[PDB]
Amino acid sequence: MMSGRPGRVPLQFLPNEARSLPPPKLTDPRLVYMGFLGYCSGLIDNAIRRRPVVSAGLHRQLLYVTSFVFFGYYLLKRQDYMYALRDHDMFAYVKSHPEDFPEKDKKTYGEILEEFHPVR
Amino acid sequence: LQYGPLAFVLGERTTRKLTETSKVITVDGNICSGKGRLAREIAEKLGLRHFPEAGIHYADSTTGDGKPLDVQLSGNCSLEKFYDDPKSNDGNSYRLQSWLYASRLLQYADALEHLLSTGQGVVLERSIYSDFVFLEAMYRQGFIRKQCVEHYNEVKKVTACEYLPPHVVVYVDVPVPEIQSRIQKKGNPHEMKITAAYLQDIENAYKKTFLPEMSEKCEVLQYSAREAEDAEKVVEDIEYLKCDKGPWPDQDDRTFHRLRMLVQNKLEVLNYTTIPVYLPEITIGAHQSDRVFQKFTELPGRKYSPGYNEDVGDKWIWLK
Amino acid sequence: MLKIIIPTTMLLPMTWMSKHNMIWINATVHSLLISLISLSLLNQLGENSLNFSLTFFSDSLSAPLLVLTTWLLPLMLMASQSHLSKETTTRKKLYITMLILLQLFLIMTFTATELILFYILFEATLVPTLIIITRWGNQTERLNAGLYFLFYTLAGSLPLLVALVYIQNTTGSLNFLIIHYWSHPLSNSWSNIFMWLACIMAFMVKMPLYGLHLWLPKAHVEAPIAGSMVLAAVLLKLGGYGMMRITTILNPLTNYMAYPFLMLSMWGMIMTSSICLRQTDLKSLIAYSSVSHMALVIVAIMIQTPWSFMGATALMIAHGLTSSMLFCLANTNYERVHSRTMILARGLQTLLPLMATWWLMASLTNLALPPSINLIGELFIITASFSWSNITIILMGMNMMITALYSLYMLITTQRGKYTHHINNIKASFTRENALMALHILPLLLLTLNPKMILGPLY
Amino acid sequence: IRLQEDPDPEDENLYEKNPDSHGYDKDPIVDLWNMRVVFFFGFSIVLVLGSTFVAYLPDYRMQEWARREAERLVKYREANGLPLMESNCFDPNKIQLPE
Amino acid sequence: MNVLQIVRDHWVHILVPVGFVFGCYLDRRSDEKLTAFRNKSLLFKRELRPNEEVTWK
Amino acid sequence: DGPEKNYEKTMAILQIEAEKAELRLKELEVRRLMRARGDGPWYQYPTIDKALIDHSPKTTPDN
Amino acid sequence: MNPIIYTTLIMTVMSGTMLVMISSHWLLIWIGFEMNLLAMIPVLMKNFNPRATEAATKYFLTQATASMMLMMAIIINLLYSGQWTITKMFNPVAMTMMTMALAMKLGLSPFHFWVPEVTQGISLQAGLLLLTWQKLAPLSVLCQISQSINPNLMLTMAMLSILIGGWGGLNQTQLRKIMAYSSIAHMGWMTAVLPYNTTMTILNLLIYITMTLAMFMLLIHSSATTTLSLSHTWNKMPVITSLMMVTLLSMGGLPPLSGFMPKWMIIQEMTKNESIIMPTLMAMTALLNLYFYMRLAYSSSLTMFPSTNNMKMKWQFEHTKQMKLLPTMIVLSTLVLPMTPALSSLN
Amino acid sequence: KTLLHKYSDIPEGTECHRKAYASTSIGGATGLIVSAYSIALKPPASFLEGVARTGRYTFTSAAIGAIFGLTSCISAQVREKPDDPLNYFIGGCAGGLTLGARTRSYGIGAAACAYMGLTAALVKMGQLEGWQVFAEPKV
Amino acid sequence: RQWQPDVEWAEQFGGAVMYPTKETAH
Ligand SMILES: CCCCCCCCCCCCCCCCCC(=O)OC[C@H](COP(=O)(O)OCCN)OC(=O)CCCCCCCCCCCCCCCCC
Ligand SMILES: CCCCCCCCCCCCCCCCCC(=O)OC[C@H](COP(=O)(O)OCCN)OC(=O)CCCCCCCCCCCCCCCCC
Ligand SMILES: CCCCCCCCCCCCCCCCCC(=O)O[C@@H](COC(=O)CCCCCCCCCCCCCCC)COP(=O)(O)OC[C@H](O)CO
Ligand SMILES: Nc1nc2c(ncn2[C@@H]2O[C@H](COP(=O)(O)OP(=O)(O)OP(=O)(O)O)[C@@H](O)[C@H]2O)c(=O)[nH]1
Repeated sequence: MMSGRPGRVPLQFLPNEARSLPPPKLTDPRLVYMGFLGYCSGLIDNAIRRRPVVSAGLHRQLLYVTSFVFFGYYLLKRQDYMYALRDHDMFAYVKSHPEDFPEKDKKTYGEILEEFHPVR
Repeated sequence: LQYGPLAFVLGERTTRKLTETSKVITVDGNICSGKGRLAREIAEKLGLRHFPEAGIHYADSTTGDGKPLDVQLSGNCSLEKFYDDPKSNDGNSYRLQSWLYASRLLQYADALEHLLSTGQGVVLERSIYSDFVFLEAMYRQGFIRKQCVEHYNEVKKVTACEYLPPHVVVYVDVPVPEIQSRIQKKGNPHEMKITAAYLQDIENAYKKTFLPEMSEKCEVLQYSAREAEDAEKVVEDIEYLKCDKGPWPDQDDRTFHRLRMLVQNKLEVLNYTTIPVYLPEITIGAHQSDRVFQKFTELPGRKYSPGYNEDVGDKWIWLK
Repeated sequence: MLKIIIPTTMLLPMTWMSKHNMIWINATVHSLLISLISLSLLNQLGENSLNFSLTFFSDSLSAPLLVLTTWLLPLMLMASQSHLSKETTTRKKLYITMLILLQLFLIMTFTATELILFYILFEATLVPTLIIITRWGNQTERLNAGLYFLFYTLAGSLPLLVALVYIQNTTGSLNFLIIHYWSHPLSNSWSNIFMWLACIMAFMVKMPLYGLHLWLPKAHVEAPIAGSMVLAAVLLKLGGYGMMRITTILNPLTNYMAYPFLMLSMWGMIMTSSICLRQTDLKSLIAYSSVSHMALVIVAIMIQTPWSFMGATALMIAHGLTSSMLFCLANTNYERVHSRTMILARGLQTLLPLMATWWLMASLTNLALPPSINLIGELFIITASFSWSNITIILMGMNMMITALYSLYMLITTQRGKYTHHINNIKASFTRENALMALHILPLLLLTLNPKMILGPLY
Repeated sequence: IRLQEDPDPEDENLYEKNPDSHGYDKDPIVDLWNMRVVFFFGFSIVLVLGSTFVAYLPDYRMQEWARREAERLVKYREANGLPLMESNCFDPNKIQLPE
Repeated sequence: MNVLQIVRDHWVHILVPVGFVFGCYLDRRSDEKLTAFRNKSLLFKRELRPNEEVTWK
Repeated sequence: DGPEKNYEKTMAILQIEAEKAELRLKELEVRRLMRARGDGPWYQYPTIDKALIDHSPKTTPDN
Repeated sequence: MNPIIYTTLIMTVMSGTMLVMISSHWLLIWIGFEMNLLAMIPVLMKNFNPRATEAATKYFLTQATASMMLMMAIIINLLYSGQWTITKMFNPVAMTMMTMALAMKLGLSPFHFWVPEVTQGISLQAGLLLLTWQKLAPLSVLCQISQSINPNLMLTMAMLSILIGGWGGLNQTQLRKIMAYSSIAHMGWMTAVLPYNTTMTILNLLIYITMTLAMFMLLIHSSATTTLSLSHTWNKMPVITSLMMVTLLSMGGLPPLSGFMPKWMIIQEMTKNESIIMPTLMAMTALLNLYFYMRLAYSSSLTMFPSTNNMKMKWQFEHTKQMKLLPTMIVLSTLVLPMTPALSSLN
Repeated sequence: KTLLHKYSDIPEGTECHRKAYASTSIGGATGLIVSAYSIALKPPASFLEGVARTGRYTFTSAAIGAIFGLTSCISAQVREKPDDPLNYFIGGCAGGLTLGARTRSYGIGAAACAYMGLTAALVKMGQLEGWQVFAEPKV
Repeated sequence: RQWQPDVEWAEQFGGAVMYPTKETAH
């Protein structure tokens, strides 16, 4: 579609002007779910290797939560950027094209003739 | 580290360690032929690693303490039971042979693994290439059903094809009456009752099939009882070959690295042994298998991976 | 809202990290506690639904089903700790995990504010039930039964997915409040019929009506006790909840398109109840009875009348609780006899005196004997249907007539009569089974005093 | 013998070991405790006070407030003599019906 | 009183309660974002109390 | 709590849903509109830059 | 094959696909395709069994034919426009020509006939590479030239992909053949949305990729290639068969599992594009994938197939593989639906 | 799709002979395509039965195409209801009966009547309402 | 105990194809 917009420098995961957005807060519900994913990999990691699941290599699953959270964090800022970008130039277009977006008339329900179907 | 691909890349080869004392010599013969005895002097007189005959609990010996686990937990078969009723309906005869074939197949890998990682030759009793002689003999008197045979060599070609045949094999030639004399002296009541046919049936399956067929992929030298006890003479003979025949003296480090990949993976070496063809003697139902496996799991040490069993005293589990 | 969801999911680590033998105890402690908290949710305001956030809301219809599901949760644990005692701890924990994960999805589904959100866990409920039916089911045909149950609903649910996303791209959001306020008269264009068909058939499959009901007998019979109740006491009601929410944008198309379903349902209940009259399997007989009662709801919802909606919810709770009890009845005598044939174990009242009483009041509730909520549900539907058309009472009443025969047929065949001589393993009934039975029947009579609680949003 | 399997285990009677068995599990002491849990947090906590909770729930559906507005409305309505409740709901005077 | 063990086998009893305690917290946190029309609907909008500042929390 | 909390909170819920609903309908229309006309920021399919043109005099006058 | 030689062969294979995705010149696009082919054959021939030789020969013939066919699409486009740049091409016949050319590489239409057979002949690890990495390069070209595609031509390819791909799966025993048939079915799902919006073609790509690793190197972990062989794995490691079944339903697309996210998003796009009949058939045929999916789940873990007394050895020993990236592969491939709005990152 | 255009250009329930010719051409072309495939994937060991195989497939497909052509057109002609989808429905089942006759099995024919007897209604439903199966990229 | 698959069920899924025929018989 955000495939050829003017200014898109290629292979740039997080363009600089995206920094003008509120960064995701450190305990974001999406983010903690991403952290939950890192943990959930940890338990089953000991399962395949036949280790005492929850109490097995506290370092191994600790890294998983940290790794998922950090990669989750940037993935969120990029996600917030695209949605913000999608909405931004959306609004710039609709001002640029008033003719294609007429303001529909203001009529209350009193004058609208909506036919009524009884249930009988 | 192991022979993982990083090790081979960084310089770990196989042809460097192996030397003239790197053979897979097998001591083989008839029942109670003193082959286990003859294997020992060859081991001590050549500085050559010995492997005792693979029993039912040989796999048990490799793992854990090596204490022979319960027959229910390891084997579902007893050789002494096979003596009592060789044609028993529970399929003890074939279950014995199939388990025995697996144990010596594991033994063959352990011999190759040690030799390929140390360069020292290996001597073992009744290599897996000679295991069929019992099954053929056990099939002669109908100790097993006809359907056991094709399953056995089905496992053979899907496994034993990769494992190459030994450098030189030694045979202890013993006539049937001589065994019919010795097994009286042993005294264990289960080994009085082997029929002369069974001692005969292993004998001809040796002479007409075992020795000649595989003589073209390794030198075969026969020894009788008098020649068997002459440890000095036989050891001199084993040194007096150039080992022409056999797939050993032509490969390079490429195959040895690949060979040590399969052999080191103790699951892979016998992965094909649990072949999914179903027959009454070897197939165990879900309820029995699940109960036994749960019984196996609740045992100490086997609850988790090795080095991960807190019951035996594996400290630092939260760090390992 | 979250005061019920988090405690439910937080219960999952508890079962997984509990002691070896306390799993049944600790799970039962807080499953009852969750129902208590859910019981606080049962309060409803005048007309505005009790709205919590964009993600979750509840109305006078969702709350009675919510408390029913949480109230159910202890009962499977109570009813399951007899055929799973001789199982490894991990499988028991895995089993318990399935129910509470299932029970979590039901809470999420009923409280969902967006139709798509309603839709996602509408299908998600099947994954735990499929595991329960197949793995821990005690039979052979459970494999085919699981396939039948899974594929039938999927064959109906996927067209709903295309339908729901079409509403999204045409009318913006699918939030239940916004879809209700911005409802528009659905036209009679030949596409709108297929629009109507897709939005309805999904709930039709998991609300067994005549023809699309063959998964129920094999699913109910083959599933274990816990799987049978959950699939018969809450799962069938998932279709019911779907309609009350989704026919907001199906009028006046529902006025004309209702006929083929009404005809299949009203005739189907007579046929299905007739099957009950000559069933050889006790569980199958209870299963087919669920078809008849649910088919009665089908007419109720599709009529789209205030009285019909009120009785729809009334029968909705009553049938689920009663069918759960009857499945407990069939389960309680099954392992004693280790078979499902009804005539195998006759004269159980002489040997077990209390089970005669429990099975007796179970029959009366399924009889729609007044003033049990089943009667309020059925009687309300009769009047609503009668106003719709005068003839339907002939079909409507005849169902009650047939319902009397087969409901008592199990009572006479099993409870009364001569005890069969050869059986000698029938032991005195465990107090757990007796307690579980009273756990079911007693709240039903307690609900008799306050029908307004379970009448629904139309009240 | 087809497969090496186990015979179907005999259904153990919980009563024959401990005649005071409660059918909840095998071990007696927890069984007696399971009694306490199911009945306490079942009948006692949930059924008794739960019933009182729902019975004494505050005004639901505004069933009584609607009444209290009714009599003050009707008493006003017949006080003036005008019809008791209009057949029309949205006053037609402000309705701007098309043509 | 075996306390080293009674907690080990009965620490599961606290998770669900704090879950409910936790559950109210998000319940009483998410509503804050939903403030918007606080004392703004003309049906309920009315003069503030002299000391109280927020009609419904 | 009081019905005021539920009343005002539900009004906020409605306000959020109404704004979201109208934006999605605008999304479908704008995406259709600027896909066809193309005088919009996205959907600008790649072209070839004029920078990669040799403007220096060639070996032949007619160029 | 020497590990250093094996590493280089894989190194060029990934670079060839990397070269395709980064080339703005049609000639270079071909270069990446051919040198990817040039090093794909030896990997399939690593085992060196007569089945592998048959598998490699079949794979080379079809891929070489597609690549040579791809030239006229380049040459014809050259002929009528004189543009080597990879953009919207300017000839319906050239557009039509390459569409078959790239399709044969992906194997969606009857072109798909090589896909199952080649996988059966060669080892599990090689099949994993073929079914996952060797699908990025042909898809990459279609993403760039999506604006020029005839909608009817490509949609027909997608339907028959999931139709036959789903349909033949019911009659497969060897797990490798099921995976290829599932791969063909998943091939159509992404390509169906490809003309409409490329973003979720990529979204379907990563997600479908995640299962295919999670499936294969679980199967590699099991060291099983036959349904009966997979059935026996419950005795050795029941936990693996449990995670086997979770991905099996996720690959089916049942909510709330990850595999439902692609299909759901795909249905949403074509519904926006007024195409509502088209998604409905693909959803209806999606259950066809679920059937043999369920059959393996029935055989693997949900039921308990009989085992063999020789399985007792496997209990004593342990696995030596390190199954890299396995723990995060399943988790990322089973529960990621709540993080669905992250698909905008692909845009 | 000029060959397909022949059927659409002729008004429903008018010039039945042209509609039958247009319909049977569609069936013959479709039968030819599938027959050529069947020859390809399944080797016709001898050529004489190879042409026999494509003879059978084309004859069946043309028969279904033709019979649907008449039944759909005459029903609209007889009942003077061209827009009615049932016109195709009976025609759809009519083709199903012919397939059953060609395969000589009542079950196959009965199932054929149900299945593309229905789809005959659907395709006409699409023509009337404006359903598009291969929608052009719109958004 | 609950029913579990046996050699009948195993051989049902064993072979070249679960849906065999004369052509696939060989
Ligand atoms: C979305 C719907 C659901 C989808 C998933 C459904 C999954 C099940 C579906 C059915 C699967 C088939 C039938 C059952 C197969 C069982 C497979 C198996 O291997 O079972 C036996 C095995 C034995 O267990 P074992 O390996 O010895 O490990 C024990 C724990 N150490 O058992 C195991 O190996 C299982 C081990 C499980 C270990 C769980 C550990 C949980 C830890 C939780 C920690 C919580 C922390 C909370 C913290 C709160 C405060 C922050
Ligand atoms: C309004 C305009 C149109 C008006 C005319 C009506 C439509 C066209 C005519 C009807 C077309 C559909 C009916 C079926 C035609 C093909 C029949 C056929 O191939 O029969 C042979 C065979 C079935 O027999 P078999 O299973 O081989 O058993 C005998 C073995 N010795 O076949 C097979 O074995 C393979 C399975 C059947 C062939 C594949 C499917 C063919 C139909 C696909 C859809 C065609 C749609 C045509 C109309 C729209 C497009 C123009
Ligand atoms: C197992 C078979 C199915 C079981 C029963 C399920 C219910 C039966 C009906 C199934 C309908 C599925 C498709 C419905 C999707 C939503 C429909 C919708 O919202 O209405 C549209 C209805 O439009 C359709 O064409 C919808 C599909 C109609 C039926 C054709 C496909 C469905 C039947 C075949 C597929 C399913 C059968 C199984 C195949 C194996 C409105 O669009 P429109 O056509 O009005 O668009 C504007 C303008 O008029 C032109 O576009
Ligand atoms: N089926 C089978 N039986 C074996 C195998 N190896 C040994 N046996 C049996 O093991 C028993 C005793 O081993 P033998 O080697 O015959 O006798 P021994 O007393 O151990 O003495 P040695 O022959 O010197 O080892 C006999 O019943 C053999 O048949 C084998 O590979 N397969």
